Amino acid sequence: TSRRWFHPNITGVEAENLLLTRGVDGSFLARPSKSNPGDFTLSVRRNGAVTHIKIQNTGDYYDLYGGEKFATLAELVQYYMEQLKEKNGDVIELKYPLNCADPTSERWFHGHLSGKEAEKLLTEKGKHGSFLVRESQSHPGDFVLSVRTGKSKVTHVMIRCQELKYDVGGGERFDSLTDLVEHYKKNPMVETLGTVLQLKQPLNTTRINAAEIESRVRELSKLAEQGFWEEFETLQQQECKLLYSRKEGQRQENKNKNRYKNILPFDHTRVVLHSDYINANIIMPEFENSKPKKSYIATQGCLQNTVNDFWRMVFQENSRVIVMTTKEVERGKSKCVKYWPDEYALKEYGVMRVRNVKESAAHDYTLRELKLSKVGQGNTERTVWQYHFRTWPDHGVPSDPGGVLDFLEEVHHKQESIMDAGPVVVHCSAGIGRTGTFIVIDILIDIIREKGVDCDIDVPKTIQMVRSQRSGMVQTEAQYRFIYMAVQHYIETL
Ligand SMILES: N[C@@H]1c2ccccc2OC12CCN(c1cnc3c(N4CCCc5ncccc54)n[nH]c3n1)CC2
Repeated sequence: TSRRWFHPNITGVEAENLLLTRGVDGSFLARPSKSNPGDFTLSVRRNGAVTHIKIQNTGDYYDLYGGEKFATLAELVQYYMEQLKEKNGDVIELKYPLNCADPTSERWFHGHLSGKEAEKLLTEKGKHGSFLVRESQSHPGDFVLSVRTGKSKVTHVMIRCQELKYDVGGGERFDSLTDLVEHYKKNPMVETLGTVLQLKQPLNTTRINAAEIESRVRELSKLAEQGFWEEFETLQQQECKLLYSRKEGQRQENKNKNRYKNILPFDHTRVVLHSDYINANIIMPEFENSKPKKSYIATQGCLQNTVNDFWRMVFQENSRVIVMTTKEVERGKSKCVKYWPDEYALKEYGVMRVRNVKESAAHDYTLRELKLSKVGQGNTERTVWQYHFRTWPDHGVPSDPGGVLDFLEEVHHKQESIMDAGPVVVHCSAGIGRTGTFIVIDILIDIIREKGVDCDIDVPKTIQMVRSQRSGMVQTEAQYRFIYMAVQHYIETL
């Protein structure tokens, strides 16, 4: 499982040179789009030439130009390595990934961190095994590896840069900082007196106290003359660890139940309907109390032939709340089929019977009180509250988290008020972009709800934990910053 084919600091011209001199026909790489920030590019080599295929993402998915829509770049790349065609019909071959040697996106690489700033972090945040790599000041071009062991101590090892190859003063000589680190993780260094410098896990510098969210947002926003980009791209590199199987979704008899062909649900977290398939996953927050914990069901916008399966899941999971964060139509394109009856009306969706009891209209969202019951069974009725957010921009995210927070605050209070309420159903278009931003924002403030302003939160660690339960939760970096902005705003209104 690799993601080294993504080059975060390369230009289009630098990519053509890399592919023509250090690659062969079939070699490929991915990079951020420089002419159109927020987008990405897939540089592939063919018949001695290089092709640049664009990849756009406004918050819903990764749209490959002339290709398909994917939940993650790794999932996109894996899909084609096991037909991608130009818009002229020619077949593209993604054969040999061109590995990147830039360590910017590594969890343990901290750039120009100082030795004093490093020793401080390693002493107050680190445990046995915590390690990090920083740039050297007294020896420009070199790097410094600091490991903590323990009664406890911090050990500093120098990394020399000689002729574009790295070494720790002796032994083997590696082509990249990453190769050197992995080698000494599998084969840790040992001092003559017995001390083993075990590189267990990288020092955590993203966990913050909820109180200092504003000062942490200020830091991640500074100009080079941005930290958000470093924190985010370092998280995107970790997505190659989340390639769980999606067999049931790929089955022939389930293809037409997916809104997007390749955006499929994980097998180990998909909702099994007790004719068992639906593009949805259970999101159970896991972290390292007397109140029942809240779970979620991230799913896609209903298709005309999946509305019956949607209400079967809602009834089966005992869900009492539904969060819709998209219009039925956006930019003249269908994003979710109407799965609820007109106000005061009564419809039958297969064996399920739904009545739209009442609709309450605000500017940002509409609320519908639906009464769900199993046809032919009297003692099965229950109320289901559908919160339909309608003011989310077509592209990007809202400029202010105000409306979204008041929206989710009401959603939280309706759930808390219903005894034995099942998971909260949250859907969108593909159910990964906006649906991921809402669930992540809800999980993060629920932690603050129960522990207070003085508690520890880890935005990246939380997103990663949620991404292992549905492909590509939280799509873009704009939704990333918006998550920090939301947690920061919610804290300022207390
Ligand atoms: N390499 C970046 C960089 C470049 C230049 C200078 C400094 C600098 O620091 C870096 C490294 C440190 N830091 C982090 C650390 N961890 C993550 C992270 N994960 C992903 C899933 C596993 C995980 N588990 C627990 C916590 C976080 C995470 N996602 N984003 C992150 N960012 C900021 C960015």
